[PDB]
Amino acid sequence: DIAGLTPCSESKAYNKLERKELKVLDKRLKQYEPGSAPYLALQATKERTENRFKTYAKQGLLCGNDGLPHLISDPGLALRFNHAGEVFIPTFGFLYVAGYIGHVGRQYIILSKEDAKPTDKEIILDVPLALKLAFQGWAWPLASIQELRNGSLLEKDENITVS
Amino acid sequence: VKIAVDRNPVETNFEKWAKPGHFSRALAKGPNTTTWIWNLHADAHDFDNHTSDLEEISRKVFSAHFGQLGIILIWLSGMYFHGARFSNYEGWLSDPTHIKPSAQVV
Amino acid sequence: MKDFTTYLSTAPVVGLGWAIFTSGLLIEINRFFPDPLVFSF
Amino acid sequence: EIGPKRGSLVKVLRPESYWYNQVGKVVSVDQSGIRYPVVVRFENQNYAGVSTNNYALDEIEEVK
Amino acid sequence: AHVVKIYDTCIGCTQCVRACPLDVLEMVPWDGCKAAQMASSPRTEDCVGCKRCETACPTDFLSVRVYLGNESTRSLGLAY
Amino acid sequence: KQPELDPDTPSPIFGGSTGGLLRKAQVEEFYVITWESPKEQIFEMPTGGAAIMRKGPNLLKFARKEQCMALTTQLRSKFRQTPCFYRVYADGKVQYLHPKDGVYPEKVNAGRVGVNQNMRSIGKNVDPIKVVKFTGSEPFEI
Ligand SMILES: CC1=C(/C=C/C(C)=C/C=C/C(C)=C/C=C/C=C(C)/C=C/C=C(C)/C=C/C2=C(C)CCCC2(C)C)C(C)(C)CCC1
Ligand SMILES: CC1=C(/C=C/C(C)=C\C=CC(/C)=C/C=C/C=C(C)\C=C\C=C(C)\C=C\C2=C(C)CCCC2(C)C)C(C)(C)CCC1
Ligand code: SF4
Ligand code: SF4
Repeated sequence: DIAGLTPCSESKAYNKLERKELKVLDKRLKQYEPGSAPYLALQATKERTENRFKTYAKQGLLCGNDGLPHLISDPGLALRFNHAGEVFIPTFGFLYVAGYIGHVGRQYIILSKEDAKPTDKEIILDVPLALKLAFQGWAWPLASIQELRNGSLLEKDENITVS
Repeated sequence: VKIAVDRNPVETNFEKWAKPGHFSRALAKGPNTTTWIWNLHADAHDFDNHTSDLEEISRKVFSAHFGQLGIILIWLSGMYFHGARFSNYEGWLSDPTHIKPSAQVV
Repeated sequence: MKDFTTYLSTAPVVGLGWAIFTSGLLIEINRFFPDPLVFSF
Repeated sequence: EIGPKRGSLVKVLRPESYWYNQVGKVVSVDQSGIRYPVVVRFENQNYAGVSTNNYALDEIEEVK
Repeated sequence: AHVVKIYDTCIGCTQCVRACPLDVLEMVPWDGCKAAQMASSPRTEDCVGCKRCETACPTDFLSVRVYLGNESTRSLGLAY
Repeated sequence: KQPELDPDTPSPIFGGSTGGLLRKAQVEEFYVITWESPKEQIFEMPTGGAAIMRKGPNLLKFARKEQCMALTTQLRSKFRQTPCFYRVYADGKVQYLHPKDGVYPEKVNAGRVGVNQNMRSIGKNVDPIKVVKFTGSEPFEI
């Protein structure tokens, strides 16, 4: 009912599109015998296509006048409803993974600034060090906030500028 | 005209790989700038830039020739094996007029 | 062996080992789990 | 006896210099007497690829 | 023509002269450490402005900067 | 003693080319170079091909000034030979340029006084304020 959109089960265009896809698949599915390989391939394709169309319509995702699904990205409209998975939790999942990556890369590039000729370590990596740091970053929100309160990430204005 | 080769001119070892840009003494010192990588790539084959030893240059060229023909032969073998394992070559052969050639299945 | 393991820290390693791991993981997740476009809830 | 101890690292304050506010060890503070006595040495290259430079003593300052 | 300047930031490496293609600048007395030379631009009627002398000057920042000015037969490298 | 230009000087054996020697060389100027060249030898021309050169001082000439500085530098490169330059205007007046010091401007000669320079750190120049005159490109001291 939000934005004039209707749940995607009551969309005549959505079901018409599903029927269209199934007809287009079957018209060239009827070209092969039930025993050959291409026939089984088309059978499995139709299987997961029907599965596409069935599994989407659960917990509610709005389809518009076109019958296609439309993602709701506002927190608050995903709340007070059931749309928190459209894009609200994927945001936090990507933030977690991107943190993880940046944290690991930063701690690597910092721990390499101490040894002689660090440039080599950037073309010939320290594989065991990278593997160790790769399996230690999945608590980075804890380490990031308290390393921020710490101050070990703010450079005290000792860099090259021109102005 | 005769044959003239040398025995064990360069010992086989994985050391010179650990120092990219060895063929260019200017590059072998170290990558202090990101241009080092691009010069490594743009000069690996520049045999006459490595050193003025035209003997070594001719050896490098005569080796890179086999290096290319090996890839050529693996390419032809890959084409033949695609035609062999997964393709309609028998179907095409029994009816070439309408059946179309296909040798790649996703 | 030693120089070989040292050589295995360059483009022909992670950047290949990496992104091969990642392509494989993503393809397997999209294969076992066929067509996701929204989270479970 | 004029400039900083040799081997002691110091920063730069030449406003127009590639190396600015970052530290670099001194090669040899010119004791013979000249307007740019302190010769500082840097490991990272510049746009021109030079590693060293000489600066005035009114420009360099202490360590971090 | 091309207004060429030489600042006090100089070591007298004698490189911006064995690199200049038009023999425009000279090196006369300077009180240095080992070589003791300083560059100077006594004449500019033949300077084309190729900025080849600015590439070899190792001074940071550069000792010579070519202030681009007006063009002529010499400044446009015209054999016609 | 800086030597001055001398006409009627022999030339090296060469066929021809299509470089320089245009209307500019007749009504505006032409440049001249002279150098020793002992041990008759083969050299390359900057606006042509290869040529031979007798022993004893021989003189050449081209269109642009760099076309002769290139030869002077070449001569530095291989065997220690010491050429010179000359200028020519429309009135026929001749001016000697390289080397005025006789010691190849890269090296100091006993003593002179240069111009177009100021004792100031790099940068630290004047802002566009008070530079409204702008005198083309300012020497900043005149
Ligand atoms: C799937 C999915 C997800 C996510 C995941 C991820 C996390 C991904 C990623 C990824 C990543 C991690 C990425 C990254 C990247 C990067 C890139 C892509 C790049 C690039 C490049 C460029 C292009 C650049 C350029 C440049 C330079 C070089 C410098 C200067 C500037 C310029 C621009 C020029 C989730 C689960 C959440 C949900 C579901 C779906
Ligand atoms: C909810 C949501 C939303 C909304 C939003 C809003 C409302 C806004 C904002 C925003 C913001 C407000 C942002 C910000 C930022 C800030 C800052 C200040 C920053 C930062 C950064 C940092 C701090 C760092 C981090 C890191 C790195 C990068 C390196 C390594 C790792 C680490 C982590 C350390 C949307 C719908 C859209 C989407 C979904 C979700
Ligand atoms: S710009 Fe060129 S011609 Fe002018 S002084 Fe510099 S190097 Fe010589
Ligand atoms: S090239 Fe620069 S530093 Fe060297 S002598 Fe000339 S002006 Fe001085």
